[PDB]
Order: sequence, then C-alpha cells, then structure tokens
Amino acid sequence: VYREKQKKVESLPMEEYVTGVVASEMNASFEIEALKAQALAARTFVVQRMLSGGKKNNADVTDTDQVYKSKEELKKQWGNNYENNLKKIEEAVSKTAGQVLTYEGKPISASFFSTSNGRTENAADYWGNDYPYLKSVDSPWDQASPKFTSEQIFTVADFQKRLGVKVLADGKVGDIKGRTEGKRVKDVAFQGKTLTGRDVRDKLELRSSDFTWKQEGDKIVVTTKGFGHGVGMSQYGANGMAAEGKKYTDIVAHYYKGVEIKTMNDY
Repeated sequence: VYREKQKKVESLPMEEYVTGVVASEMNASFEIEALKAQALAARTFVVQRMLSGGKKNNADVTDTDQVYKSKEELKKQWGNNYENNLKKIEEAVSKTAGQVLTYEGKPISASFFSTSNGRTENAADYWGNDYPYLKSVDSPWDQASPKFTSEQIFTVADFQKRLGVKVLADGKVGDIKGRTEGKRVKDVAFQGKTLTGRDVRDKLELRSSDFTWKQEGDKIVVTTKGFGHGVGMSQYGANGMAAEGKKYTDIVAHYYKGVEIKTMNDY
C-alpha cells in the first residue's frame, strides 16, 4: 500500500482543512484565544475521523454534518475584512498546530454550540453512563450574547400539529415538568401525551431546549434562552473568557472537565 506522505483531508493539507472548519464554525471577529480553542475542537474531530476509516461524520455525542464554507461565501460573510480575518484564523490554527483534546488518552467528543442559557449540559451515553469530560458547568458570559434571548411564534394549529398535541386550557400551553442540571427543559406534558424538551426543540426547531411559553389569542409565543444543544463548549462563552484575559488552555479546561491536550503524533 502506497501511503500518502503528507497529512491530507479532502485533498487539502490537514492544518488548512482545520482553518476552513474554524472559519465555517466560529465568527472571525471573536477573540484569538477563543478561535484557538475552536481549532483544538475541530482538529480533535478531524483526527478522530481519520483514525476510524476516514469517514466524513464526527464522533459527536450530540445529534448533527454541516457546511464547509467556500472562499466565495467567506468573502460575503467577512465583506472587505476577509484578508485580516483569514490571517487571524490561520495564526490561531498554526499556533495550536497538531493539538487535540483527549481524555484517558483518547480523543474526546469536542462538542460545541453557539450560546448557553447560563450553563452547559451533563451528557451521558445511551445507557446513562456519564461522559466525564462533558459536565454541566457555569457559563455566565453568555448573558451578554446577542443570541441569548429569542422568541418564536407559532399559530396554535401549527404548534399542535408539529408536536401532535392539543394545547392546555389554562392558556399555559403545556406544563414543563422539570429541568436539567443545565436548566434546560426535561419533559413537557399535554393531555394524554408527553415529550422531552429535546424532542420539542427538534419538532419546533427551537433555538434551544431552555424555553418557556404562553398563548396570545390564537398564537403560542415561545421564549428561548441560548442557541444550540448546550453540550460541551459555548462559543460565546469562550469569547467571554478570552475577553477577560484567559488563554485557550483555560477555556477548554473549563468546558471539558479533566481534558488533556495531547499532540497527535502519539497516535
């Protein structure tokens, strides 16, 4: 077997691929230490993919694949600042070249999401065994995020159809039965049917599973806190930490409990 001498991913040098993933996933205007943290997370998923068949899907504990932005569209996103942003992301990647996030020697599920509701989530496998590096932590910087609070409006008929339920008479829609350690909704009950908060988020395409709701006339107004699954690293949180002077190593240590930064050469 003739083995390729250079590390390539979809025909590109590995580090350049990482640069592309970072730019596709985190806003370029974010602090450099936050981008460095995102590069470890992207590189962690890349190495994992390559070490297990070279498949395209990440070994993410959360439900997901997503866009790898082209230059054409990064110019439209970054407008004229394209050049400076590109170089910023390149520095962040090269500065962390070869670094990945591990736990007990193996690459982790370096899960990330845009904005928390104030906290991240505990994650466990299908059988309920905890992922020890995905623990619910405090993420107070997200309060100041532009995507912290949000509202989504649905007609009663659409809402009822999408969730396959009849709304409560109280005008209270559906009763929220409990919250997670991350303060996200655990379960919702309607007359004769119950759904998990996560299932409600998917069926309605909510910004997050931390929500409250009310009925206004023939409409349901849903107010969410956060944006994304809430597992692992908050992007807005990492930026907040970086704004108060913390390094990428501090950021990852905060969001992934007990994580160890290794060089990939070992593998």
